[PDB]
Formats: sequence, structure tokens, C-alpha cells
Amino acid sequence: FMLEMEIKITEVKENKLIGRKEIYFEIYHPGEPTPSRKDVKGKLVAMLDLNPETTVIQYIRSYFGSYKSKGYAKYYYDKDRMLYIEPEYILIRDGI
Repeated sequence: FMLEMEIKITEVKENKLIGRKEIYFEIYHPGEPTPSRKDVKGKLVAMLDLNPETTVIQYIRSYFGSYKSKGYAKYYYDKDRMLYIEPEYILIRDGI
């Protein structure tokens, strides 16, 4: 097969007041450049059984010295809440 990216969930926090999951994870992308936010979102959603419409990658940090990247995503239980909280540039950037 071809080299695949792998997500490791390191932490999920349930934010009751805001109504979201706060999700920290590692991406291992061996023999490959850092993957796109798009592909990273696809794996995370698949992995956690999440609606992609309300899954918001905030950042993905990479390191020149390794094939592991570290990301932060928020998942909103309600779309309209997402829209009130998240800046439009972030939502646009993330395919939302």
C-alpha cells in the first residue's frame, strides 16, 4: 500500500458552557509532507464519528525535524453556535 496518515487523539475536553469538544491530536505522516487541513479533517471526523459540517480545525503545527504534527480542533454540537463563536476566516479556511 501507500503511506497513510495516522491520527492519535491525545485529549478531548467537553466544554459544556460553549457546547463543544476541544480536541488535541497528533498526526503521523511518514515519508510525507504535512497533510492538508482537508485530509486531516477527513481522518479526524472518520476516527471520532463526527459531523464534518461542525468540526473546526484550529491549527496544525509541524516540525522540520519530524513526521509528526500536532493539531487542535473544536467540534460544535450545534451549527449556529459555531457560527456565533468562530471567526469566518477560520471557518472558510476549514472548508466550512
